[PDB]
Amino acid sequence: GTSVAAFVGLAPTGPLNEPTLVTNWTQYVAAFGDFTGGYYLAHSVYGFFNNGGSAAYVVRVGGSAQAESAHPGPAQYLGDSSDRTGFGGLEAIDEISMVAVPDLMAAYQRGAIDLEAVKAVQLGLIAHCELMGDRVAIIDPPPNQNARQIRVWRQETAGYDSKYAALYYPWIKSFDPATGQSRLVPPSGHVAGIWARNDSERGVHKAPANEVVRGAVDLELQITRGEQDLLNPIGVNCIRSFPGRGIRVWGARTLSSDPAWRYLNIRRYFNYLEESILIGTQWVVFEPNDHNLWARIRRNVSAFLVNEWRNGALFGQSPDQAYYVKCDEETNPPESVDLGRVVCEIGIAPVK
Amino acid sequence: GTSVAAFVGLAPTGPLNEPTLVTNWTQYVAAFGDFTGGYYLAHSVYGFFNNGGSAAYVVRVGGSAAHPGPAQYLGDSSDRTGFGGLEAIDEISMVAVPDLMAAYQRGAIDLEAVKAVQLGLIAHCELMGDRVAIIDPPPNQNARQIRVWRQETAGYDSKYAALYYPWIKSFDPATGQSRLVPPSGHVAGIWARNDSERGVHKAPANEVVRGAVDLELQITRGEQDLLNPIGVNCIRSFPGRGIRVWGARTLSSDPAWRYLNIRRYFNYLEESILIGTQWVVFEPNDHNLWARIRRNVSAFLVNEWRNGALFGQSPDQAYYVKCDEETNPPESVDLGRVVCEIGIAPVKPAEFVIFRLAQ
Amino acid sequence: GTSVAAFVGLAPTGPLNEPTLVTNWTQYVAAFGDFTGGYYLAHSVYGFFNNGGSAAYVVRVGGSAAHPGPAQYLGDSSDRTGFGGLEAIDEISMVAVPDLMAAYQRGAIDLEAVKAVQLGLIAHCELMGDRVAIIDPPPNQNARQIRVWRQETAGYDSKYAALYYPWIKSFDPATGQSRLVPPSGHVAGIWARNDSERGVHKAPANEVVRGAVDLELQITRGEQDLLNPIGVNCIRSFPGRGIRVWGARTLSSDPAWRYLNIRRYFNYLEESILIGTQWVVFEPNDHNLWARIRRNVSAFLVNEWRNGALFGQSPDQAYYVKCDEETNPPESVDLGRVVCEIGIAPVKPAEFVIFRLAQ
Amino acid sequence: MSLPKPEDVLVAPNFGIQIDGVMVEYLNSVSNLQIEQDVIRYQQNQGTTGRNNVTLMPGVAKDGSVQVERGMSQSSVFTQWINDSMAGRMATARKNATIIVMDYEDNPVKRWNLRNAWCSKVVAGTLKAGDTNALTETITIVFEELVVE
Amino acid sequence: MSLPKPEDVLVAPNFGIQIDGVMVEYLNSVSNLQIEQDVIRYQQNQGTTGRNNVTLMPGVAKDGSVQVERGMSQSSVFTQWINDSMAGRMATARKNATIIVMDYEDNPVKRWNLRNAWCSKVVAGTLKAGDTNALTETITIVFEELVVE
Amino acid sequence: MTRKDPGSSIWFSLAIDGESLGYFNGCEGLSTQVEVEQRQEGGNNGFVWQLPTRVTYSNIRLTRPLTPDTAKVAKWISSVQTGIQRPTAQISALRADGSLVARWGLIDVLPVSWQGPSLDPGSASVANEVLEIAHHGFTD
Repeated sequence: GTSVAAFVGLAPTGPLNEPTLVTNWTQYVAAFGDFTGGYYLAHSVYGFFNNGGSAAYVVRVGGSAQAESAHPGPAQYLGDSSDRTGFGGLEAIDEISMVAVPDLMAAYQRGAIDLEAVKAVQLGLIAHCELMGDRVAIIDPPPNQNARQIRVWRQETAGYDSKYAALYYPWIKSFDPATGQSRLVPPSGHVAGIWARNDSERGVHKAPANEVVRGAVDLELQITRGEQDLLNPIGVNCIRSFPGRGIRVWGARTLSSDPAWRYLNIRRYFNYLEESILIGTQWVVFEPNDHNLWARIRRNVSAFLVNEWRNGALFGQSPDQAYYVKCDEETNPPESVDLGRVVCEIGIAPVK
Repeated sequence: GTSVAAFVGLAPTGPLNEPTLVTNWTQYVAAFGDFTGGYYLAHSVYGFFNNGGSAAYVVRVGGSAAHPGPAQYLGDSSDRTGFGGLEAIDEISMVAVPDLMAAYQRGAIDLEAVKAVQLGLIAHCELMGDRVAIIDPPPNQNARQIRVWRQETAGYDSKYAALYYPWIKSFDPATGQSRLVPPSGHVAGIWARNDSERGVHKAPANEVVRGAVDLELQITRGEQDLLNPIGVNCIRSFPGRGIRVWGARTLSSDPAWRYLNIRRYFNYLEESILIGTQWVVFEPNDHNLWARIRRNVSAFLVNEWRNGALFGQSPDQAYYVKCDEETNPPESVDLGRVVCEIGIAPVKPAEFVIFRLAQ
Repeated sequence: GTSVAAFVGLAPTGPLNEPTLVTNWTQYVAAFGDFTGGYYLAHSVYGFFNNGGSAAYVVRVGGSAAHPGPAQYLGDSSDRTGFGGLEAIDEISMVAVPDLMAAYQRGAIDLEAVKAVQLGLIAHCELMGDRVAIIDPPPNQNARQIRVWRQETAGYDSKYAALYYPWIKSFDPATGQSRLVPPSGHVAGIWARNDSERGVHKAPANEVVRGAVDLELQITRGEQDLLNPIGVNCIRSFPGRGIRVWGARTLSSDPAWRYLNIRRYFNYLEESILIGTQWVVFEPNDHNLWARIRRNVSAFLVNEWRNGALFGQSPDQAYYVKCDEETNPPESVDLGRVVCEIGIAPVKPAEFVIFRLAQ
Repeated sequence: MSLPKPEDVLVAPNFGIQIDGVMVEYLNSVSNLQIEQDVIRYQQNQGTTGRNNVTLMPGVAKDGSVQVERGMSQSSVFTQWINDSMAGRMATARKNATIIVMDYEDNPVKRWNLRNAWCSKVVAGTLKAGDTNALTETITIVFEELVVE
Repeated sequence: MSLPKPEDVLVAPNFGIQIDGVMVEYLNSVSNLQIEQDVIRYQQNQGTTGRNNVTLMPGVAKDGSVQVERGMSQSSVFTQWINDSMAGRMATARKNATIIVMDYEDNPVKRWNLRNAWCSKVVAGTLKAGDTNALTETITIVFEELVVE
Repeated sequence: MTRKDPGSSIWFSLAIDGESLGYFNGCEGLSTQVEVEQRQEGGNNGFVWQLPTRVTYSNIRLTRPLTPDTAKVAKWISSVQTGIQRPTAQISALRADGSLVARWGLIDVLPVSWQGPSLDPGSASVANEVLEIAHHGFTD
């Protein structure tokens, strides 16, 4: 599918600092093992595979039973200045939609990574994610905050304010058939799976929030609606249980302060639009710019958009307010012809 | 009759280094070995026939399955030992030197002596005009190393050469195991397909590289942006499609000949004219012979403009031919008639920009 | 090659007053600002491109985001600073001075100095004929105020003028808020579409004013009946349809040239002839030469009559061409040939009345 | 467009589709934008059978526009297109398409943007042993959505 | 293929059927790569009846070629072929065939392989006592699967 | 989306397991029904209550050209006296790519009728024996 996850962190070392592909949980076990050492990667992956999910890229930076910092441990990796190994190595994949760093937060509750490093590492993820322009970041929250700590923490300690990050406040308590025990797992991978299932059926077209988190058992806190409208406007999302519906995910708001892109549905949509256009638009080193290119591009893109509007994923009574594609002399003057042509397009999306 | 390549390397059996061959694939195994040993020549010629195109010239060199250095690659007037013996045939349209760096891998060659062959080969290829040199970079390099290697160590800055940075993990059916080979053979195959499919004019990029299963070092849009201004092509894998050659640029610093196809296309013009203006016996040493020279050139060119490879709304701005007295002085010397030519090449784009919005 | 328009105003960045530019909308932002400040020039030309037509000549004036008064808008023989420099281009077919009255709104200009620019523009426009001047009235005026202002204070009574009373509540995407602008730019767009769609002979009225979201002051049939005889156009909104320009008259008191299109159409005829009779080098200073100038004019007009834009059941009673010896007496001077012309214009309507009964 | 009464000429076809074009293209002889009608025999009150009321329908596609690539040269591009649709592989057979029209001077003016090309038919000319004309590899292209513009 | 657009002048046929050949074979009629369409009328939630979908179908085949062997000489292979199929014996009547198209110079460039030939018709020309234009022993050949290449 | 993967009614795959019946050529009538019971409330005019009651799977008619392997079918049908076997069937619809669009598997089959060929000297066709099939439920 076009929903491909990729998250990194500690695990029984296999291919250290090399993004490898796992398509079934029976393949993931055949590369690291099973939940040994208490590392959170297995729980995040197993929840991802159990709760929807098609494929994932994993980097086993850590090792099964020395040091934790921004470089080593469950954190970033700039590729040893080569930017083709580890965290930076993911830039050599261009086939991702969402990225998590689940096992980073073991270090906070197991070692001495402290809190300032977490702010630095996750910000490194956001800048990397924003740089690629197609991967949104799923950011894990601090553990065991009750109601007001995380509201202050997000708005005062590590205020991110990015267009490619989404939060999920309460953790999830997940049990394992192998170990018969329930461990408080970070709320990612479980949700990352929800995105995979959502887009495939409901349509990417809709923010994959309102769904049941399969694989869950309970939550650390039951976030009542009294503070819900106290927490949604600041951008955080809350996974709250319900009387007879399960452990459903509430919240489709990103971390951006910009009102235009505040909705998670809109931002995930444009990443799918851009990615499909990138595959659609080819012959980069085709031939000559001429005139044929301007009309050929204009027709091909519009043909893809008009079909999209027919599926209802675009707002508009008639396929005119849906989009506006222009590739003419009023976009590519002869100056830009000497280098490379351009084009413009628009899509309008709803949310509720 | 088409793009004719030219390779050198060690081959197990067959004719020695002195002659040159015109083999196809199964003729090649009947005349040379089949992947035996870590000799990159056999790998390169296999993909060349696998990636379309024929008429490949293979030249044996020292070792024959050695320590060549510069000795076993140039012979000059001896008409043997590599490039010196390649001047004897004008059918060659492009050249390549694979398996040269296989010797460097095993040692006893030294990196500083590697540039001796390349620079000598480029000077040889540049000597006779109708020839494009292909170079391959040392393996086991990152983004920084190749930029350092190209600009400060081997800054050729020649007009007849192209560079393709990342290597290729090809296949060797003899042992059933993959191998890292230079891409000179497989790149040379593309130039044969491209020229014979959509015309030579179109720059040979964005064509699927057949036979290659995996690459060596993936290139990102964040790092190719440094390599392209200094002029080195890149090979990268595009998920959703196959492995395709990017860039298609030359190494010269001249802004006139930055794009690769213009040099390739102007070679096509030179070869076409030469086989059509063969009056070198100088029998009609006459001032009215230029009528046929001017006619037989413009008539051919205007046919190419009907195709549309050149640029111009009319044949007036498509070309400019002139071979009359203005360019032909008295010249009592038998110095042949002088012809003035130009073909306005098409300037190809390589940047795609799309402006989103949310209204 | 169409209704080329001329504009004058202050724009933040770009060339200074000295040159006069040719522009399309994306060139505008690449050459000047984007609605920055309360400068009505940017609003005026945005609708001009939005309401059809191209080839807009903008003129930067001092202040560039000033107190122009009557000085910054006139340059005379300096070929700079506004209308003085506009004489250098003959392609212009219309002129407009928006954002002039923005200065009056901000003050430091005074109303009595406003008439200096417009009257000077009228003299400039009349200085070479082939252009129609567009004027705009002071904002926030009522029906009584505009009639007194036109007749008592600014009784121009010129033949090359057009007045459009109510302003327009246009849009400014830069701030996300609407704004009141003079309608010179948007009206100048209509004259481009009209001629380019139904022919220039049809008077530019009853065409939807694109871009305008709301008006300023509605005009009723009870008050336009005072304004129309004294020659001022009106913009009003028709429920069940869009906002459309009404009237399309001129400010001259001459009953011959009351209707606007006749002046517009005669400009089209005069401009067309000038392109077709360029023998000004006076080489064939001959009496038989003018036979051609009679042929090349009647041949063009009779084609226009086939278009049906000239009244008359035949080519006769439609045009009037005569270039014989009587109109070219032997003056023996090189004053040049003399052409007698007329094109019987179509008597345009303005009123609709319907009778009813109940039998 | 240069004159005030242009009407185009038959000699200006060309088309850019994602499958490779050919040098000379003799013909393309069908281009429809058909929509059908109804019949309602509506009755008012006074007694007339009423006007034949007519309404609006789908823009029925299937306007395959037969194309004639004059000359079955060694270029087997057309027969490769059909050989895909026969075996499926619709990912590469459902090709977008275009048709270009040029003026009295060769410059595009109007383009018939197609929406889904299929190439559902390849027919060769008669192999008469003694005639004079060439060989025509006539192609029939089918649509999913009618043409645009 | 000598030039850029020399095409294929129609005077270059010859068959390759397993049964014995013929000197003249002075005609060869229509051959097709027939495959028609389907029709779905799908409408989206918006309300439009939507573009009529066109999916696929089997390659209809049953292509009939009217090979015309100008002149019924004593060569009775054509009438032995059909008379064989009248009684049966598929062991000798289901013979695959090939139609060869030759270049401007008499060399083969393209071949239309036929997967199964049948010879379900042989018709003689009219015998008008006083006319001209010889006798035509027109043959109609049926297929099981469509032509290839 | 990839221009969707629409259904079709030509490409398929029809098979019966167990006895060497092999692959068939044409299906029909594959259907599941329920048996609603209508109880009409006396005091509330306006509708009749609809209450579900059981489900029922209808018979299936499978046809194929009369091949010499029809002896297996007659052997299977006439095995009721000495003991019958219910193999597991399958009914799958495909697109021309050969991929799968929907696969139904009959839990347990049982012959019902076998309408043999309709020989006719004047009608040009091919004999199509019809093997009706009883049903026990869908598989999952």
